[PDB]
Amino acid sequence: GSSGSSGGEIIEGCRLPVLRRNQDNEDEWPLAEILSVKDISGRKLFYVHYIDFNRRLDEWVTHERLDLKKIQFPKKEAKTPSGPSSG
Repeated sequence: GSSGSSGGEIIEGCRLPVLRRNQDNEDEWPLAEILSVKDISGRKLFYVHYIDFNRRLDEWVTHERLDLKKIQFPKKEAKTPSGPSSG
């Protein structure tokens, strides 16, 4: 089963621009991929990893930075129906 939804639930793999103020201090929006989620009293935490010229960073972020409006969920398994028989 599956239906259309807007940023239903932030799962691991989701790719979205996680705000990040560089040195210059310019609200950036680099591509980041979800690694793990969390929750500390409503404060959901997500370990995103910037993907753009870099060795390795990986850092926890917040939803405010999570631009689901620019999310790019992963394409796990081919997306296709299949006449369900017997149910």
